[PDB]
Amino acid sequence: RESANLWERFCNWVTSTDNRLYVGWFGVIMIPTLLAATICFVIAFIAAPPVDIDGIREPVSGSLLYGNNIITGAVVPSSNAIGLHFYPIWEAASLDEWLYNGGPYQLIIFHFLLGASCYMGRQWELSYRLGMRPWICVAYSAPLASAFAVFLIYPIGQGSFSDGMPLGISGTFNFMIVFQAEHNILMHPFHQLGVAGVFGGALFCAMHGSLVTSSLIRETTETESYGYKFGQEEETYNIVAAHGYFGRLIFQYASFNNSRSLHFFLAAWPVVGVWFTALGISTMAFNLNGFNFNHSVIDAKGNVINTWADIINRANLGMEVMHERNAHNFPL
Amino acid sequence: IFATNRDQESSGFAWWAGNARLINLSGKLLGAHVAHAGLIVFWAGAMTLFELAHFIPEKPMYEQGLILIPHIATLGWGVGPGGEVVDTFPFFVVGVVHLISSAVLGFGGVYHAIRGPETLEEYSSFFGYDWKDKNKMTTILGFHLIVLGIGALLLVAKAMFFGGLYDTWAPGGGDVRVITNPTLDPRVIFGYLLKSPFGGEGWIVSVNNLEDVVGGHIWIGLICIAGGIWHILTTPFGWARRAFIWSGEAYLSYSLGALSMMGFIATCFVWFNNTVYPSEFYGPTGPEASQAQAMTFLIRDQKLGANVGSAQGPTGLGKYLMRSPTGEIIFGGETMRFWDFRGPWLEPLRGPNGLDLNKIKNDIQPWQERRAAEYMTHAPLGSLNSVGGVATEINSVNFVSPRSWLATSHFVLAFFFLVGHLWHAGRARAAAAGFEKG
Amino acid sequence: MTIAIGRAPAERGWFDILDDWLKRDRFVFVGWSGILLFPCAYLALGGWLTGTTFVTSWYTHGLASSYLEGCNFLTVAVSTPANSMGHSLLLLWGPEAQGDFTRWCQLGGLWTFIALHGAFGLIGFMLRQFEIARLVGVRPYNAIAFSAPIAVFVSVFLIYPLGQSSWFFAPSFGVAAIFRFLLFFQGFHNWTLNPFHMMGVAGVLGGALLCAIHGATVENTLFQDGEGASTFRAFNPTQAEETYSMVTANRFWSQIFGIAFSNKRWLHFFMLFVPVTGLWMSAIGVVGLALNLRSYDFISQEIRAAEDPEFETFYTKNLLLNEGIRAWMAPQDQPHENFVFPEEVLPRGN
Amino acid sequence: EPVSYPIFTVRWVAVHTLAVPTIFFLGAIAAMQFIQR
Amino acid sequence: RPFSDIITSVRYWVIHSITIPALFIAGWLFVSTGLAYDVFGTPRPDSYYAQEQRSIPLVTDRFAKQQVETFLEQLK
Amino acid sequence: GLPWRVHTVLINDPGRLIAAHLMHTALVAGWAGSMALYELATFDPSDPVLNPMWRQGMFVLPFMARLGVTGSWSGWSITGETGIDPGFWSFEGVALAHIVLSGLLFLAACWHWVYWDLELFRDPRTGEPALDLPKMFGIHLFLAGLLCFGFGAFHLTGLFGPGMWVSDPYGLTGSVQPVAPEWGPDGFNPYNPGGVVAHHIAAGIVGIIAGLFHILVRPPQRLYKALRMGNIETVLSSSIAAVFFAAFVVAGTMWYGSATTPIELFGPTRYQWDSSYFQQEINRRVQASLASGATLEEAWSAIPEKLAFYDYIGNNPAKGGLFRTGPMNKGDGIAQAWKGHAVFRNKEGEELFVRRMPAFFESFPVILTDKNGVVKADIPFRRAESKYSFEQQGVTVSFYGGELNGQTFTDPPTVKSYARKAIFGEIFEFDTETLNSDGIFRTSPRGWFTFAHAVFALLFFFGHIWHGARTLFRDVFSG
Amino acid sequence: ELTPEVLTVPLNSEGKTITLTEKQYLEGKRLFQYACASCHVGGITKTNPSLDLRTETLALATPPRDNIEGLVDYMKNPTTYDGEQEIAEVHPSLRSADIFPKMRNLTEKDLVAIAGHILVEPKILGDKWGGGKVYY
Ligand SMILES: [Fe+2]
Ligand SMILES: [Mn+2]
Ligand SMILES: [Mn+2]
Ligand SMILES: [Mn+2]
Ligand SMILES: [Mn+2]
Repeated sequence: RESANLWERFCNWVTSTDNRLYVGWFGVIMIPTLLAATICFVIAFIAAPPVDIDGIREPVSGSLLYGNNIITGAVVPSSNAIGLHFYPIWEAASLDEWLYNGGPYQLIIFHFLLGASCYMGRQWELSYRLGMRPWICVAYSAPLASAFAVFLIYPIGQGSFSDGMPLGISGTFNFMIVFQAEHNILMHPFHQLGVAGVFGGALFCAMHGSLVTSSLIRETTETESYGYKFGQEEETYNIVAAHGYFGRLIFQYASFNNSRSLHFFLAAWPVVGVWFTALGISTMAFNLNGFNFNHSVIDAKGNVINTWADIINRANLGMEVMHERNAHNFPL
Repeated sequence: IFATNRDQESSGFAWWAGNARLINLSGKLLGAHVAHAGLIVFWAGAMTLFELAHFIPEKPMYEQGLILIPHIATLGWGVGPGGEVVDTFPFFVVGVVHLISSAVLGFGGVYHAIRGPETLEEYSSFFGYDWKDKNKMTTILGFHLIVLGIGALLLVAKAMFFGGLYDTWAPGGGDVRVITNPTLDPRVIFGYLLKSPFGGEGWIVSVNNLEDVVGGHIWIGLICIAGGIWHILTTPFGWARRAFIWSGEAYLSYSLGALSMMGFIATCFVWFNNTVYPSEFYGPTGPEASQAQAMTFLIRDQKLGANVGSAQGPTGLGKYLMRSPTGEIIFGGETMRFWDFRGPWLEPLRGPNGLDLNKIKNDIQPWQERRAAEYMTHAPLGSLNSVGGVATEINSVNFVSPRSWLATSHFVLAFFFLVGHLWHAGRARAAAAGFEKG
Repeated sequence: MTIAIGRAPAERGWFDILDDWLKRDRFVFVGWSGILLFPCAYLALGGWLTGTTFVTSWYTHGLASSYLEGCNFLTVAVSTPANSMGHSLLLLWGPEAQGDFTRWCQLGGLWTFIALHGAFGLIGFMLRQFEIARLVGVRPYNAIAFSAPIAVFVSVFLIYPLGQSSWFFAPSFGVAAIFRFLLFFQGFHNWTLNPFHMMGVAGVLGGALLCAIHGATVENTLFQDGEGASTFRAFNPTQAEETYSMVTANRFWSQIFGIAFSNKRWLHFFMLFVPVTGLWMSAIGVVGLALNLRSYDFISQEIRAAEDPEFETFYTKNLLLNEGIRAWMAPQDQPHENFVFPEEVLPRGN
Repeated sequence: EPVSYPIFTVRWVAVHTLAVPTIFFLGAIAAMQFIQR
Repeated sequence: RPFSDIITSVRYWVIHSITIPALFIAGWLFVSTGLAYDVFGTPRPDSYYAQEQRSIPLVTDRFAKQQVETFLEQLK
Repeated sequence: GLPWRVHTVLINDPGRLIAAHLMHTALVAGWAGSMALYELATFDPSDPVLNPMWRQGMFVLPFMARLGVTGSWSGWSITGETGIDPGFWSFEGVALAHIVLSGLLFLAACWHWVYWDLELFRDPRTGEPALDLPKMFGIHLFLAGLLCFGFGAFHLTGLFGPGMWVSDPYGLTGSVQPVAPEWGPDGFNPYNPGGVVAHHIAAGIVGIIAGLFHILVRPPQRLYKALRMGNIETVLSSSIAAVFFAAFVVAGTMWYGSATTPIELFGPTRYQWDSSYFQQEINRRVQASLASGATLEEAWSAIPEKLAFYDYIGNNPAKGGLFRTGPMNKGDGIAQAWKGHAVFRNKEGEELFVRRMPAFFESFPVILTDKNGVVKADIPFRRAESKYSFEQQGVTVSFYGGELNGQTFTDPPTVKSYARKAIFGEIFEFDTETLNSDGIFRTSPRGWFTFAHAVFALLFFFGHIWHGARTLFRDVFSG
Repeated sequence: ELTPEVLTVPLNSEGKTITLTEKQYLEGKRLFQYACASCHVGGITKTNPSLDLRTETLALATPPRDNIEGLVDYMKNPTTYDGEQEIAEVHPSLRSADIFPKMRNLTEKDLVAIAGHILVEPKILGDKWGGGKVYY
């Protein structure tokens, strides 16, 4: 048949390209999945009916045509009522109901992931397709995680995509704030390591790129321118000088094998730093919040003496007290 | 040929990869694998006892960060109408058993990394792996599906032909036992197929019928024993054969994700399910908890005299009821969502369209109030320290919920192991081509 | 028409020329730069540890800020002087010296101490990279990257306060007291709406991004050469040839992401450009908030929103939170004034 | 050339000015841990 | 790298084994006594407030600040 | 750085670079006079008492003002115004004056580029030769100096007199006087103009001595080898760090200090308001009249009307930034006279005061406490279960003084709205349209000027840290 | 600090007082967190906010619950705020110790300490104990 014969053998060879173409195979899912969502997103964002994000009836509208600019939100999350149910675009005779119940959201989400997930899958094929070594693949396993958290985990943790980050600048800004008053995150190791991770990565990226160039030386131239120168041879930068300066600045440096180890160190520091933060949330989703150091006392009486962590609360409170009104009763 | 050993240079891998070395040396790994095993056995015992010790009776399990005990309970021990610590003895039992049952391993574990054939051749035993003999690989696995297989059955038996498998229904608690159912139908299969997861319905992670679980396992204990038998018999086939690569690490990867998945399934099954995870033992399951908050206030308020059915919240929805979407009714708020809840107490108040403004209006016995009041105050949530609750708140308690610790760790685990899978399967796929380278 | 010198080579006759040699030796690099870095750095690293475990805030804020008082790493902190004292370098001499060093501590000298000293220490370290970089005969591009962080540091610790009265609204050099600063900002200056920081974020988060691609790319692109099987950490740092290999990298991306530029001599610059840049940008950002020039009002929508009560954007919601934070957070925060917001305090619903 | 039997080494200077103090607190702190009021 | 001789010296052990605890204990005394307290002026649980009026004093103061502080401490 | 671118060329040259420079000059005076004309075809002479540059613022104006220029045809001033016237050659002129000289420069930049161429240178040686620098930085300083000096004696000090903007606290009076111061013173305090004038006279001469010297006594090999001296880069970063420094300070004094940053010609300063300044001056103003005869019423018123305005939040650079424008206008609206503060009283009239708005906040509530912090009445948010409701009133929202003296309102709203407005300075009557006016505060020159200059000053750091690099490091730049 | 007035509270409604010992104070905190904090954390009342443990509120209850004896009585035989109906089936107490297990292990001494905690805390925390000021 058509599907049949060498045709298949041929088809198969092309994707493989181888270277031649551119692619390849995984894409065969990635590609289409990602196109649906990219397309659904664009349209919803440019123009779409306010969504009943909350469990109630006060439609938010983060799209462009209904009174927005880029910073002001995107595609608001499904309804607090659909909660966890699977609300495609079939259920209900009218699509107009879909837009309202904030249905476009679930489309994007489910597809993006499933795609960026394939993207991680394909991300490695061309490895096993050019002699390459895997790993890079796991490097992308760090952001994918962070995305399942913010789109599958957290909701599956709390009973509804309704909560758990919306598309668009502000929507994030919401998500983010709300969530901190709900878990004191800032006081949770897993985020902390995420900051060291990310804050550091940049720090490090600065250096590698920095020292390299300062060498380369060678021268050549013158014045014028340168670158251229370258282629392878010969290399363009040639280590030694680099090391001859770095070492001289901080102290005597050592690792398994310079470049070969001076690059692994780059490849992991941020990756593991971010990793925990993917968990960190997945953690706080199934609900296990950050630290809570609210009361130290003057036990000479019991009157309570404050502490920089008390204020953190005061603020989280007036953040909790409003937020949603829706719520109613008782508480949460 | 000659005498074994060699940690590095020769071996390659370097330390912190002082395990890959055992990938080749059957015996050596045996105990690596044996010891470790016991190591869990150990833990098991170590903990139950470390659990019991710190265990006050009739003072709520979940209220005592008790991860283990509850398990035993479910099975059909330490019961009395709705957890009444009838018999903390069974707990001390499983304790020692493992703690001893471990040295037993420990010895015969440490016994393969230091003599014994190494182993170688051784014889037978031894182984091989796999390279040499893709068949024993098969026959061993299969010779295991029996073990894994038999296990199941033990459950069903305990449950029925033995002293029950406690059910948080009846009706309540208880337990029962049961018977089974399971066986049953299938429908057991229908549960998957359808369923888804988502929403509711859703798944499983729903399954309520203690019967269904019991009679269902039957199928599995059978299901897989069949496989362990059939597997031995032959070498795979020709697609299975061509489709998969074959190596310790490869197999590793293969079975490394085998867990991450189930792993997840785990976290969920707990945090959501409820039957397999009572609550008289564990926590009150977030969904349920956000729901007893209604019972208490519709109850508290209707106890002041506001007609529930017509009451209208700020939104203009249903402040009490409502319703759812479808319607139903239921509840609401915000408990709008977990209207998939379902479970004891809240059940009676039900009917066809759910929650009878009639029952609710007057047919809700005074124990549901307390129970529903308890839960929300506990639930879960927391913070750490723990405390618991818221954040803011403060102081006281402590203390945090058991129902969440369980579900907090596993994701972390399930997840990582997925890193594992890939990481450990893109390498296996690079050796299988000569890469590293060149 | 003299395009040349005054009198022959050297410097201050006997010494310098000599002194240079001494100060520039070869065991754990000292240097002139260090002659003014070390005192500071240490002097300033210490200061923080001291308060951390030994000094209180009470009189300046009213929070316990040391281990001794009962805090813990996170909760511990070296609080800011009281607003009562505004902008004084609060030298151990102005508001009386000899009497109480103790009181210097009380009022809050340990701050400026850490601020001003670290300030110079940061000046110091930049030089300790210029001294060295020049000696070894290598490019100062490491110092440009460092100008970035300093900027980030001069805006938030020196400028800002000079704007909004008195250091005090300057972070307190506290693990947890920084978070208050964070939130404080969110709710008060509405940082998010700030295109400027918004940028910064892009940089830092993106600098971390690049750091994990490259790194992963490298290790994954590597060669067999220098083989010995597993644990491939054998590249002769002696010199010669690429360890990884561009072409392969390039072909990969090209067939994957659709942009795989060559010229490591650009990949390592792009890696510098990002973070350095981003911090300068976001740095301007705060220099702005230093004069309360901020966001917190698109203006085009708070107007369109006072007519349409059925108007709702993730923008207005965040604007609500911002206000809840101010109302509740306040009076614990800054005793600078009397604040007693009766229970009609901006809650609503729960 | 440090390590090999001098003692007038600046390296020694720093190396300790961080050391002594720390130990001094590292204990100081373990001492506070015992406080009730 | 370098540093592994002295730490493995044995005589080193001698000199420090006598010096370190010596320090560890001095501080532990500087803390228990009160100097820690009286020098860094931080309040011992006993001294917060005065059981007859709160005003987390500033402071416021100052000065005149100090003079003000003094009175504050005194009255306490 | 590496790569780247360158331128250177210029350086040194020299020639051509000078073209590059001759041109960039022209662009500023082009702009320089040019701005003025914008400002000029929009400037509101109507009422200096309430619709000042401023408010318104101026910008540009302020300066023209302070240094001695205050008026044009229509024939108005300040211143015165018445018328014044014276112137004769003011505003109008200063502006044009720049358009001409900005053109000569251009043209000059022209034939100085076609001839290098022758121467330067030587022888020884032869051778161348880049030039010779040490002679330059010796001869230039000579002029600069002579110039600094001049300005001091012959201008500020008087005799060719158009001095500078002086004014006694709280504004009100004030003007250009010899212125013166011167110187021485001994007063170095930044406010006492005195300094302004002595500084320049001294610096000036100090300038001449230093310059002539620097141009008559060459640079040591060591100091000459030291700063790569002789290769422009170094000259640049050297001066950039100096603008970098000049800048920073300027930003500072425009935000706090004065006499080169005067109340009238440029915003009140947040600091005057933070300190509840003025109002204590108002209190003494009335209190004396109030009691001492016356018554019551017245015182117040016484116281112014001018002070009453220097309160009010719309004018505090805060706011814012961006916002823006205007301011200082689209926000507030146009300053239409004063309504006199009012004294909100209880059902008995316990004077009751209104808790001012911090200039840090935006969404601030009305508290209204007894003359000692006791909360005598504070407008609710959750009316249910809410006490201290305004029922007792504050109904004594009764005003005293200008355009509303003797005239109370018991109506709960007017009483209440009035508080909401009282919540931040003396309450004024505003013109909303005619500029549309959004209703939201907007900073001022004092606020902007001090926003740019600090940012600019901070970006030039990366300027120093970088160019100076090329200086000390040229050989490797290729590397 | 744990001064006399702080530990001395009304024993009964007749005006008799009792000065709790420091060990009764500590035992009270322990016991209160054990059997009451799940719902009365910080002096509030969860399942029903208006009925807090603030001393004034207790004083206007029927019968007076602003004394040791009265609270003791409450833990044994709880009533609605007007004292017109006993409510042990909803409120933990010695009478309802079969459904409220944590009450099974409380001794008369225990009940006295718990009662002492309720009356003392507000003298230490001030409003924070009532409707949670620092907490709300
Ligand atoms: Fe690199
Ligand atoms: Mn929500
Ligand atoms: Mn919520
Ligand atoms: Mn919720
Ligand atoms: Mn929520």
